[PDB]
Amino acid sequence: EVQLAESGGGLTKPGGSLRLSCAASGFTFSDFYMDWVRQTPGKGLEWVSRINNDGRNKWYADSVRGRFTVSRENAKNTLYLQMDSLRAEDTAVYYCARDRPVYRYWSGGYHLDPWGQGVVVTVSSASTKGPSVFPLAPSSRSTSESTAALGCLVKDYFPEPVTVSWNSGSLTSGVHTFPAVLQSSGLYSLSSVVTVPSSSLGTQTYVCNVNHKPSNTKVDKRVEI
Amino acid sequence: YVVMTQSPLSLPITPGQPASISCRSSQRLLHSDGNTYLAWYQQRPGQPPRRLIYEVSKLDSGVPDRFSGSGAGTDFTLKISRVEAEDVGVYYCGQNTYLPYSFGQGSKVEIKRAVAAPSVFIFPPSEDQVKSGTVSVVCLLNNFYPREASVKWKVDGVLKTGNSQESVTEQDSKDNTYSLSSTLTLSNTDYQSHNVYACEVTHQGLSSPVTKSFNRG
Amino acid sequence: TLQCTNVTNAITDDMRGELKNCSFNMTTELRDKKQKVYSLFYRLDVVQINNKEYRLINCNTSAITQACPKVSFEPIPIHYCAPAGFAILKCKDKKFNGTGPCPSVSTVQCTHGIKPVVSTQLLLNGSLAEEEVMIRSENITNNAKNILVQFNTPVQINCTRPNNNTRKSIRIGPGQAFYATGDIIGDIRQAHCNVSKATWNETLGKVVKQLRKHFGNNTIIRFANSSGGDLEVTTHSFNCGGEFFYCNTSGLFNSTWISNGSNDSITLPCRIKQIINMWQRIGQAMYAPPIQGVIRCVSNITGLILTRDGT
Amino acid sequence: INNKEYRLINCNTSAITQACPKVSFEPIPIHYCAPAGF
Ligand SMILES: *[C@@H]1O[C@H](CO)[C@@H](O[C@@H]2O[C@H](CO)[C@@H](O[C@@H]3O[C@H](CO[C@H]4O[C@H](CO[C@H]5O[C@H](CO)[C@@H](O)[C@H](O)[C@@H]5O[C@H]5O[C@H](CO)[C@@H](O)[C@H](O)[C@@H]5O)[C@@H](O)[C@H](O[C@H]5O[C@H](CO)[C@@H](O)[C@H](O)[C@@H]5O)[C@@H]4O)[C@@H](O)[C@H](O[C@H]4O[C@H](CO)[C@@H](O)[C@H](O)[C@@H]4O[C@H]4O[C@H](CO)[C@@H](O)[C@H](O)[C@@H]4O[C@H]4O[C@H](CO)[C@@H](O)[C@H](O)[C@@H]4O)[C@@H]3O)[C@H](O)[C@H]2NC(C)=O)[C@H](O)[C@H]1NC(C)=O
Ligand SMILES: *[C@@H]1O[C@H](CO)[C@@H](O[C@@H]2O[C@H](CO)[C@@H](O[C@@H]3O[C@H](CO)[C@@H](O)[C@H](O)[C@@H]3O)[C@H](O)[C@H]2NC(C)=O)[C@H](O)[C@H]1NC(C)=O
Ligand SMILES: *[C@@H]1O[C@H](CO)[C@@H](O[C@@H]2O[C@H](CO)[C@@H](O[C@@H]3O[C@H](CO)[C@@H](O)[C@H](O)[C@@H]3O)[C@H](O)[C@H]2NC(C)=O)[C@H](O)[C@H]1NC(C)=O
Ligand SMILES: *[C@@H]1O[C@H](CO)[C@@H](O[C@@H]2O[C@H](CO)[C@@H](O)[C@H](O)[C@H]2NC(C)=O)[C@H](O)[C@H]1NC(C)=O
Ligand SMILES: *[C@@H]1O[C@H](CO)[C@@H](O[C@@H]2O[C@H](CO)[C@@H](O)[C@H](O)[C@H]2NC(C)=O)[C@H](O)[C@H]1NC(C)=O
Ligand SMILES: *[C@@H]1O[C@H](CO)[C@@H](O)[C@H](O)[C@H]1NC(C)=O
Ligand SMILES: *[C@@H]1O[C@H](CO)[C@@H](O)[C@H](O)[C@H]1NC(C)=O
Ligand SMILES: *[C@@H]1O[C@H](CO)[C@@H](O)[C@H](O)[C@H]1NC(C)=O
Ligand SMILES: *[C@@H]1O[C@H](CO)[C@@H](O)[C@H](O)[C@H]1NC(C)=O
Ligand SMILES: *[C@@H]1O[C@H](CO)[C@@H](O)[C@H](O)[C@H]1NC(C)=O
Ligand SMILES: *[C@@H]1O[C@H](CO)[C@@H](O)[C@H](O)[C@H]1NC(C)=O
Ligand SMILES: *[C@@H]1O[C@H](CO)[C@@H](O)[C@H](O)[C@H]1NC(C)=O
Ligand SMILES: *[C@@H]1O[C@H](CO)[C@@H](O)[C@H](O)[C@H]1NC(C)=O
Ligand SMILES: *[C@@H]1O[C@H](CO)[C@@H](O)[C@H](O)[C@H]1NC(C)=O
Repeated sequence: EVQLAESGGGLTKPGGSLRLSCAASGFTFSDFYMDWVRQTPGKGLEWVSRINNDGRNKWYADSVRGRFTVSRENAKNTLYLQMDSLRAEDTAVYYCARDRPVYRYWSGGYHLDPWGQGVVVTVSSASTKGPSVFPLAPSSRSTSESTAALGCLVKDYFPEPVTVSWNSGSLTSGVHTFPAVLQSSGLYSLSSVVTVPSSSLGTQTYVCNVNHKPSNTKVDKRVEI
Repeated sequence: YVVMTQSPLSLPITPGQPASISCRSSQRLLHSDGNTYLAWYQQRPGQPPRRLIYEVSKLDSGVPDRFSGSGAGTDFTLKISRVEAEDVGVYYCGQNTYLPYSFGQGSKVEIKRAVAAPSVFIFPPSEDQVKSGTVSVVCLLNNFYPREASVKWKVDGVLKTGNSQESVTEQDSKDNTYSLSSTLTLSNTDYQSHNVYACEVTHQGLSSPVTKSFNRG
Repeated sequence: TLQCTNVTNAITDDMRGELKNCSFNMTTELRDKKQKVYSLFYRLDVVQINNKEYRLINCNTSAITQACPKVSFEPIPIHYCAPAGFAILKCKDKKFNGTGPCPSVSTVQCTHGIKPVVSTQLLLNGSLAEEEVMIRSENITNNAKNILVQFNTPVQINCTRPNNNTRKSIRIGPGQAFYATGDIIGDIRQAHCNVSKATWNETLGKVVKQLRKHFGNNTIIRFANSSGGDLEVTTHSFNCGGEFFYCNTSGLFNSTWISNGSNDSITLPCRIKQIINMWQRIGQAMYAPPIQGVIRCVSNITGLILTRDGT
Repeated sequence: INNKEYRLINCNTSAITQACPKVSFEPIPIHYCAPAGF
């Protein structure tokens, strides 16, 4: 069955360049047009570029024209996007997708199907930086409730992700971990939180266990009055 | 450029019920070969966009027959005759007739469930927050419905709004509630100025906004 | 001397090379000045020197003339007429077989409108038989003779060149222009002809049931493709839209007939040429100028030029 | 051409023939005549 897969996404500073690859499987790749399409968490889906089957013809969105070039190697069943002059706006997931068939006597309609697994691309000048780990200790009020809550504001790390868990990683009951806030410093932060019957506090030690895998900085910080 | 837009932005739907999504373009999508290259995609949480419908009405391979699609000129509809749990996600119409290809802003599907109040909590800042150049005072809304909520901020009776960042779960996969946090990040001196913080929750299902507190010490 | 790359096509081998992008130096309006120029050329217009160096097919045999762009090749009907004191006699016998006494006759000034359509293997747009698929030869019992068959009803062939070529003009001398192919818009796809399989299968059935008169009922009879020779004769070579096509007919003539859906039309791939000779000649070649846009033409096949081996 | 460089007027439109020096352009009287029976 037909499949596409992508590689080469990651972090860069602005003004630099990145090259993405998409590799094709389960079809004669030189019978098809191909497309790059990106998703931004804000604006949603945005078209980026298209290439025909022999590679003679190429098209671009205004936001990327001349900054990016699309290219293909039919002998390798493979497609590349060479991005240059990157900006913070180019931060997205990039997906490749398959378009118009050109069978030996006949050309089909336009399509985007199927789509790849996608590659993350991030454009910022910030340092690879480990998290601050701030307890959001249970209030005196929280501690008087039948069920208390408490949390942990993992803060000022870059890039994403931080992976977070409670009480030596053993606790998942009543746990939420919020999607990260991108702060106006260009650094991320998030809160983990846990809700518990208030007798449980100190009867078990409340700890946010944290790792920032881009640096493998990890912290196991207690969260009590 | 050709603009695309979908009329319902979010649809709380009960499992088993029909749902429908209008889509409209700035210009006619019928192409010079006589086809109309509109299509519909869905995106479940944490997954790439999956095409469902193309050339206005044809189905993609292995698409469940409860999906259907129709329209003409500029005006088009998806319809699902009954929603399943695997229909929870975001739906986009898009067009391939004119370059650049373009997509609607998309519509959310969520499991309609009983309106429920947030259990409200608040957290005294840590010994390192207390000396950090800004102090994120934090409030939590736990397992409520619908999604619509935000937190007012107070300390020593003083209304302290204008400094607050917020972040939210998607719909819970097991009980179908939401959780939300609010994060009043003051400068150190402007935090240090005041003593008894109170976070004052506004939510669509609360009978009055609910205020929870802590005392510095 | 031409320097030629392939056009950027990356398909099956040798088919990548079916058209070439050749560049060369050429004279200008001024005697003392050359220009560097390029054109697309089909593989059959050129030959390699020995490396990426090529020359036109004709330079070691013939001078060459560009066919003027304004004069049409369309086969306009001609009537042939006799001078005063002479007469044309027309045979009226519907089952006349090309020789001997025609028992029914009329006289006219001129023939009906005859189209000078030129085509090998198959006869296009020409007159149908009066009734039955009539067969004619001067001696059927000799295998060396061609055998014309003439259908009582047409079978329809649709031919196309789906590449959208551009015309380009180069001045080569003071007041003289050469028309090159500039480039191609959009997708490359093969030039081809289609004929409906049910009607061709049925019509080939009718030709067998008439050969069964001259060869008897016991014989299973067979069709085969042409065995070899020049491209002009091994293919259904013909003109459409003012392009010259050379379709591989092996999809038509490939069946064996007993003594006793369907909408899937068969399709014949065709090669194309620009440098050509009138088939009864050598020593003077012609260059057919390139045609803008997509080509289509629709035509009736109405007869065949068969041959026999010796079931 | 563009400088002190020139070409003939015709080289971008037409070929050119020398009129032979012997053949006269002089207009000589022609009488037009009708065939017999006209
Ligand atoms: C002279 O004669 C020539 C023929 O001799 C003639 O050339 C032919 O022209 C016709 C048009 O008239 C061309 O028809 C196209 O055929 C495509 C596939 O063709 C290749 O593969 C098939 C395999 O069998 C399938 O296809 C036939 C149709 O041919 C169907 O009836 C079958 O049910 C079967 O379907 C499966 O495959 C499809 C994908 O290919 C799937 O979409 C479908 O769901 C099934 O899985 C071969 O039969 C073909 O051979 C032919 O050529 C020989 C040559 O001798 C003929 O004898 C013979 O009769 C055959 O014609 C060939 O090898 C079709 O895909 C294509 O339809 C697509 O385009 C339209 C317009 O956009 C869409 O409406 C339609 O839905 C299809 O789009 C889908 O498919 C594309 C890829 O093709 C996808 O990218 C796209 O996303 C879309 O969705 C599909 O994929 C999704 C997954 O990604 C999935 O979710 C969707 O649900 C869907 O599956 C169209 O019918 C024919 O190919 C030409 N042949 C050649 C070789 O060129 C010529 O025109 C004549 N010229 C003149 C002058 O007369
Ligand atoms: C057949 O070969 C010719 C020559 O390679 C191709 O045409 C184009 O020729 C020009 C110079 O005569 C090349 O230069 C230019 O490139 C820049 C790129 O930024 C462009 O902006 C200029 O306008 C100019 O065209 C050009 O690179 C070359 N094109 C290619 C694709 O190589 C001709 O296209 C070839 N034919 C086919 C159908 O491939
Ligand atoms: C057999 O007879 C048919 C019918 O006359 C021929 O088809 C016609 O061929 C011409 C080629 O000159 C086709 O091309 C051009 O079409 C445009 C209009 O689209 C017209 O302005 C041009 O004058 C020219 O006719 C024409 O489309 C085509 N079809 C019809 C119905 O006329 C056919 O070419 C003949 N077969 C052979 C082998 O000559
Ligand atoms: C050859 O082309 C002709 C049309 O040029 C096809 O005949 C019909 O054409 C009319 C008018 O466009 C259409 O309404 C019909 O649908 C066509 N017939 C079919 C079967 O679709 C003819 O079919 C073609 N024949 C081949 C062998 O390709
Ligand atoms: C074949 O290629 C030519 C290239 O000249 C295309 O010509 C177009 O003609 C229209 C006339 O309205 C112009 O507006 C366009 O600018 C031309 N160029 C393009 C790229 O379209 C012609 O459309 C092509 N035809 C087919 C059937 O492919
Ligand atoms: C050109 O085509 C021929 C035949 O397929 C092949 O041998 C040769 O390597 C090709 N060269 C290029 C530049 O594509
Ligand atoms: C054109 O002429 C120059 C010399 O003036 C020569 O170097 C070049 O190789 C020639 N090019 C071709 C394509 O023949
Ligand atoms: C012309 O060149 C071709 C190259 O293939 C060769 O076959 C042919 O015999 C040559 N003819 C003459 C008259 O030299
Ligand atoms: C045509 O019929 C005449 C009748 O005498 C016969 O001599 C001749 O051989 C026949 N030719 C063919 C091709 O049938
Ligand atoms: C055909 O030619 C052969 C000699 O090749 C001869 O024997 C035979 O009689 C001829 N048949 C007819 C019908 O003329
Ligand atoms: C062949 O069959 C037809 C009937 O289909 C018959 O009229 C004819 O006389 C037969 N000829 C021979 C030699 O059997
Ligand atoms: C005739 O058809 C056979 C099919 O196997 C093929 O091998 C042969 O090359 C063909 N000949 C011509 C002249 O097309
Ligand atoms: C003609 O087509 C047949 C298949 O139909 C192929 O085997 C043969 O090689 C082709 N002939 C030529 C001259 O390419
Ligand atoms: C020939 O050259 C003259 C130079 O002024 C120019 O005006 C004229 O348009 C040209 N004519 C052609 C047909 O190129």
